[PDB]
Amino acid sequence: ICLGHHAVSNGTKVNTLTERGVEVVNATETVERTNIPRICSKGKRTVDLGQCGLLGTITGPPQCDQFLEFSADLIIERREGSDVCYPGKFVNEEALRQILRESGGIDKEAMGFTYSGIRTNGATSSCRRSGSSFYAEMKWLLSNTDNAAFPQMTKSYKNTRKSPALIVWGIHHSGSTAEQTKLYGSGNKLVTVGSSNYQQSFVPSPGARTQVNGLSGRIDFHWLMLNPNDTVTFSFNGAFIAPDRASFLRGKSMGIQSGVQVDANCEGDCYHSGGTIISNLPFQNIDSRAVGKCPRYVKQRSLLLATGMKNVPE
Amino acid sequence: ICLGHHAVSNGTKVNTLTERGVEVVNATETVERTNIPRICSKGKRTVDLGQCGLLGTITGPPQCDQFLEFSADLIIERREGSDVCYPGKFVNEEALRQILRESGGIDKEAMGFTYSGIRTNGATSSCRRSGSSFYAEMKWLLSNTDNAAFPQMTKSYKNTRKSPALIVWGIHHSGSTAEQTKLYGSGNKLVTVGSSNYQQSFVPSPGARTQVNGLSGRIDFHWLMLNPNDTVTFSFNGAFIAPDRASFLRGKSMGIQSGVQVDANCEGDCYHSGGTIISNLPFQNIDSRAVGKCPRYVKQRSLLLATGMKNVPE
Amino acid sequence: ICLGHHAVSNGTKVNTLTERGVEVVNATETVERTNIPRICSKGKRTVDLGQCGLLGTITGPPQCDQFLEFSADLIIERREGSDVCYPGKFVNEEALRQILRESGGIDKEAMGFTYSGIRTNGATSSCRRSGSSFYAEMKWLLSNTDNAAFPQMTKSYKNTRKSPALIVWGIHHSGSTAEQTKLYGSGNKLVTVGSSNYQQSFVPSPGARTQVNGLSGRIDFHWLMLNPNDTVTFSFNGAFIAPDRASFLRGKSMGIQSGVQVDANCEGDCYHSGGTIISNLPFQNIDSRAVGKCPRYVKQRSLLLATGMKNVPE
Amino acid sequence: AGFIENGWEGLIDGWYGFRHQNAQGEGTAADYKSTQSAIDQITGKLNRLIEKTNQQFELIDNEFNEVEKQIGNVINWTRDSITEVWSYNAELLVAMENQHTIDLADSEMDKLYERVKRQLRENAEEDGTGCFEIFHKCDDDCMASIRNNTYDHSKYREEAMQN
Amino acid sequence: AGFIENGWEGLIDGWYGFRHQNAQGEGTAADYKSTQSAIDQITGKLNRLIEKTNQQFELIDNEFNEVEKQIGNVINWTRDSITEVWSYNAELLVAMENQHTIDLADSEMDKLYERVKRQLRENAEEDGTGCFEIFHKCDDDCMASIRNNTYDHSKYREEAMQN
Amino acid sequence: AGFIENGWEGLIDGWYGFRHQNAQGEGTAADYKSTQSAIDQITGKLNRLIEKTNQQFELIDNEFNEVEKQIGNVINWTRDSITEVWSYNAELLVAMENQHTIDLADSEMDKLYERVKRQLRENAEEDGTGCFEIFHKCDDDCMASIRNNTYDHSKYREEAMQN
Ligand SMILES: *[C@@H]1O[C@H](CO)[C@@H](O)[C@H](O)[C@H]1NC(C)=O
Ligand SMILES: *[C@@H]1O[C@H](CO)[C@@H](O)[C@H](O)[C@H]1NC(C)=O
Ligand SMILES: *[C@@H]1O[C@H](CO)[C@@H](O)[C@H](O)[C@H]1NC(C)=O
Ligand SMILES: *[C@@H]1O[C@H](CO)[C@@H](O)[C@H](O)[C@H]1NC(C)=O
Ligand SMILES: *[C@@H]1O[C@H](CO)[C@@H](O)[C@H](O)[C@H]1NC(C)=O
Ligand SMILES: *[C@@H]1O[C@H](CO)[C@@H](O)[C@H](O)[C@H]1NC(C)=O
Ligand SMILES: *[C@@H]1O[C@H](CO)[C@@H](O)[C@H](O)[C@H]1NC(C)=O
Ligand SMILES: *[C@@H]1O[C@H](CO)[C@@H](O)[C@H](O)[C@H]1NC(C)=O
Ligand SMILES: *[C@@H]1O[C@H](CO)[C@@H](O)[C@H](O)[C@H]1NC(C)=O
Repeated sequence: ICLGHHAVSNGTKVNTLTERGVEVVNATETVERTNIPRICSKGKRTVDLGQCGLLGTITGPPQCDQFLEFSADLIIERREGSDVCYPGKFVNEEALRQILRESGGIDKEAMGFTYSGIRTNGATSSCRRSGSSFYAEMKWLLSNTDNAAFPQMTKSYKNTRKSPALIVWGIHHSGSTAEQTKLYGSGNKLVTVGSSNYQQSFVPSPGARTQVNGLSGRIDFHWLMLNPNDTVTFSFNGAFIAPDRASFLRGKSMGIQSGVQVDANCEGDCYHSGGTIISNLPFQNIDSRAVGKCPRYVKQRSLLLATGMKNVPE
Repeated sequence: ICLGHHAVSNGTKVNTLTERGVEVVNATETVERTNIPRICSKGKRTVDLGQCGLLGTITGPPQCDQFLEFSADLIIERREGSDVCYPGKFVNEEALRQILRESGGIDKEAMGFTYSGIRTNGATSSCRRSGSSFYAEMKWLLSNTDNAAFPQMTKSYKNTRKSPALIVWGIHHSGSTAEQTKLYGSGNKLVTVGSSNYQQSFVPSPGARTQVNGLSGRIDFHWLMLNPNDTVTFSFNGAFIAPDRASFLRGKSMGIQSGVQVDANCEGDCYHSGGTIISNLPFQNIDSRAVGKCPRYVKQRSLLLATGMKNVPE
Repeated sequence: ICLGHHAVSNGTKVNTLTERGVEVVNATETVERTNIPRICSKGKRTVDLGQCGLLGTITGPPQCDQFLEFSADLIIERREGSDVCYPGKFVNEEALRQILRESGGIDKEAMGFTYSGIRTNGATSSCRRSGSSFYAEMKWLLSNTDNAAFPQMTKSYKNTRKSPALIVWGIHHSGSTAEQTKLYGSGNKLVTVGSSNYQQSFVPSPGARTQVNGLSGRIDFHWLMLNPNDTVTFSFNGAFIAPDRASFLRGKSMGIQSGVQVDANCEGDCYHSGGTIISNLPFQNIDSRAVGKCPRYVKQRSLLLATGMKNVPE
Repeated sequence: AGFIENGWEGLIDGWYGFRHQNAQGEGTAADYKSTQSAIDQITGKLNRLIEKTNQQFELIDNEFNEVEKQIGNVINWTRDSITEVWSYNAELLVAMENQHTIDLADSEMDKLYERVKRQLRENAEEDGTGCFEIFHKCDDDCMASIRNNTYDHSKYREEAMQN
Repeated sequence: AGFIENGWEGLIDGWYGFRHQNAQGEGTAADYKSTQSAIDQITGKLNRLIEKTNQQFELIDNEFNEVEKQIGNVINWTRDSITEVWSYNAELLVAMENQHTIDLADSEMDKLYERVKRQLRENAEEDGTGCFEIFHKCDDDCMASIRNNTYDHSKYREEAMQN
Repeated sequence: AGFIENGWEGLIDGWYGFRHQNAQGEGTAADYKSTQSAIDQITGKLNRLIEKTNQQFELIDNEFNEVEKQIGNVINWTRDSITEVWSYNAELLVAMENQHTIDLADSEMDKLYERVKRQLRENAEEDGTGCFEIFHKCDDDCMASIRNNTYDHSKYREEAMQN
């Protein structure tokens, strides 16, 4: 009576500590390469921002009118999205973006700012709604008539909640000094923003820029996180985009950048710009910048794990 | 004659490469979880800052009067500590904090600044000592009387040591333009600071802020590291908090943030906000932000290492 | 007939999982320590900047006159190199340096800026060539005569290539306000730079600095990357160092900092300040900041790998 | 898989087995115990490696609007370092697990051979190529008792001993 | 721990030992050599793993005054990555060390059994369950000579050979 | 390297070998197969570890003009963390590879001994110290047939059996 083991005609070559290419019976894959070209969002509150930019959800351009108080477990940014209608730029862009990606949505509430002796409805052609409008969450503060002066005003807001608030204001940089005097008046303008953790120091800078949307002026948006019961204060004498409502984070969420479609038929926790990685394998070779609960990215295309005995054929 | 091995009634379950829950005879713990709720500082020069903030040790508020020239191997920050008496804020806070944590203490020396035709003793109510005082290491530069002008002065200091010096000055932002003219005079103010590695460009910004300690003004502290034999220069025409003495790092130390008591009966090299980690184990599951010579933090609560043979009972 | 194995008189002690100091027959080294004190650049286009600073290659001081359009696979910086002739400093230094290290060289092309009613050839004593010169790639924009005014001009440039362009301009900070009025004229000066990704806001700040090269004035260089077909715009009324030519990255390269000689007799892909690491070993203990295709740095001086059986002598 | 020259392609019932040729005929059978042990250990190794990470990583870069160049180069630097770490860990992990798997199967085969030698004390000899040269006609029911681990060590002793 | 069905709970003197029953009585003893070797290797493994790191890490965040949000998210990102690396390294380290420990003990037992078989050449037989069936009354002093590795291989040869 | 007390310093022809003393004289020879297998596996282990990384890392700090202190402390922090990771990985890698190498050589020696026992069935005995006590004068050509694996298991059977 003889003893022996099983074998196969065509084995699977694996790598060990001693050799490279040892042919065994059976071997499985440990590095994932199959990618689903969709955003698997089954069972998740999903908000596809589309043409609306993430930061815009705080200022409220027209394309973000339906995202002013969104709520989601997964947030998707699109490359066609835009944060602004009037040409401008946020200060600390990616910081606020990373804050809003894991916020679980936003919750606005009117800050209660009343004005006396100042025109409050400034609009522009590029912020189109029914006619010429502006940011739905902001107030373009201008002078009463086509000229006169801008009174040095001061307004404060106390965070009357239990969670920090997102405060966003604007600094308008006109196309020329004559237009800054036309909108607010001559003289040096200053905008002071103060709290317990914030203490900053704005001043407009008129000048000519490239015609984006056929316009040369700019608007610089700034923000701060206000702790509970702490008060934020503003001392401004012109060139001011005031906040109407404050934002409050709802909870937790996920923020991704993608260009593929949303599919509620599959579920996945690992996302990248090209789709979703649904795999149990410990490693993946699709995208190094994959986010969520992903297998750890490696450079190797494949790493075969031996699941059987060494194959020794006759 | 038969051969066999020893066994026990109740073994210890461990994990291997093939199975999870293999019961062996003896097993030891490799992940530390026991924490001492104290700061073990036996045999170390320790400075408990308490109500004094770290950065304050350079400017010298009242609560830091006994920390102007401290020396330690371990520095402890407390959440009740404050860097300022007059409401203000440092520029590059955490950079200077990280510099001062491993400095081994500070060593001050008068920079030798003499003034001609300018009042030099400006005080405030919030910087209380015997009466109304100011920072022990700074000079609030004001005008001679309740008004008049501020001469555009320039002062220089050459680092006459072998180690870099810590230079800290201040930019006062008054509560209003009328108060800035009351303290220094009308006209645009500028403060220029220059050296071989530094080249910066300050200008005050008066305005109203939140009443911290019942006050609306602010003071922005700035700093630079001056190389040996290199000269720092200041060209200012008002709104200037001048440095009296310069700081020099003593050597090496450790800086931690904690809220527990100091205990010179135990020795430890791994600290966190909740105490000291005294362990020989290679891993710990207490605090991921533990500092010093710590075991490497892991997520697993426990990882049992088999120290004995597999337990096979009858 | 007996069976046995080979042995030696003096073995090599190695470390295992169970013991430390097990004497085996043969063992090889896995941690590299031998260092070649030269820059092995065999078969690589190498540019030794020498006294020329990297950033200077964009502005063009005298010492960089032979580096205005360099091309290399390996770029070497020297500690005696300088970016400036006129005393100044770049904004975002290390960002632009890291961009230029892997650029594969630069390619300049005249931006086509014509001026009307403004003197364009401003020079200084420290930028010596035949006499008093200036940056070879920049135009010091001054007033026509020793005074008069500076017209608020605006100039634009459209990136007419397929790769992003490097745009560098300058902001002159004079030694005093009287000299700023002498060179450009009285009144507040502003320099506005705008594009699709850029939107910034310069204003000069006259004052006295330390005499570097016997001079108190400064020049702050700024830069931006211009996307294809996108236009950059400048709106300035004085104190402006205009760009003559724009830069375009050639391809890929390597940038190192070293103080040793160049040697085209040896080839290596791992460089540090003390030379080249030519080794097949997986680890090295020379320099932790080694760059290129290096063995991974470890703290251990040596780690002996057992290449033979355990040595058991009689 | 050492002194056994090669494996049995016809053995499709398991990983290890017996191939007997006596006086009655030929036959091949599979040993359920050793095979089930081997596939249990390898299966448990797979289940230990096929783990899902419960740690969530957020987006730190920006594909549509590139972050500042310095912090971006720091992010790319750290991410590339971690990528090297995980590539090394994956390579070494797969190599070590494959080695221990192959040596594990060889150990199972060797233990089966050793226990089959433990059953047949002096009633049979060893050839050197993984066979047991019998010196007493063993019937098919006797070899079935060998596979069932019920071979009496002494009821065939002297017969196969005087040969 | 394979063909030996189970361990001896009564064996409190060591890890491995002899349990003999002849004509004089019963007894159990411990083998100091194999046990001391096993606990020496495992003890050295512990001493190799119970290492103190001489590398100091400074405070990079701030618990009382949070740093800027961008650099803070980068710091948390890197720290979480390193945390994953060390969790994986700890899991794999403990698993591998446990495997090599168990197989090491099994190897020590197997080597003790093999050397006890090396002492008794033809004077005794093997049963298959880790016992040595003697065919000559071996006195308690003879079994004590077995434990002391002093059993003469030939002074009991023919007596236990004709049985 | 266990029950064999020590190695042969005179054995300079290979790693394993035979040292025979019969009636004709003394001699020592080397076994090419087991030695070549061992040095093949260890050589392949070296070739697997002597790998060149194809990943390029750029300069992230600045030795001539120090970067800002905060981002510099973050860079030093991350670099030190990765340094700890690679120091640990190097230590554990070298230790494990050395262990598997030593146990691999011991396994090769044990397999050579086991196969030499497989050649000589009942024609010789085992002593316990890695020798094969012969009971039939084996000529130098007979021992050369032992080294060449050509010893007939039965043409010297009864002669060495009645001793
Ligand atoms: C071979 O491995 C794969 C890996 O998934 C498994 O699905 C399959 O059942 C295995 N087959 C055998 C015969 O072991
Ligand atoms: C906030 O302020 C309100 C009223 O001033 C007070 O009732 C409440 O306790 C405060 N909460 C905290 C957390 O300070
Ligand atoms: C079991 O392991 C622990 C681990 O510290 C050790 O203290 C103890 O002495 C060990 N006991 C035995 C019987 O090995
Ligand atoms: C610093 O300056 C002094 C006097 O100018 C000189 O004696 C000394 O050598 C200098 N040291 C260095 C390091 O430059
Ligand atoms: C010992 O190892 C070294 C490592 O490079 C090798 O060069 C040498 O040939 C080896 N010698 C023997 C006898 O194995
Ligand atoms: C750039 O502009 C030119 C002319 O305006 C056009 O022909 C070309 O297609 C454009 N390329 C891109 C990439 O927009
Ligand atoms: C980081 O790498 C990506 C490629 O994955 C590249 O697109 C990006 O530009 C890099 N970051 C920087 C700052 O260059
Ligand atoms: C980093 O994580 C800690 C929790 O350990 C959290 O308190 C902190 O806010 C995080 N950092 C940022 C920038 O959110
Ligand atoms: C980082 O470490 C190096 C030493 O390798 C030191 O020279 C440098 O100053 C450190 N970085 C900072 C920001 O201190």
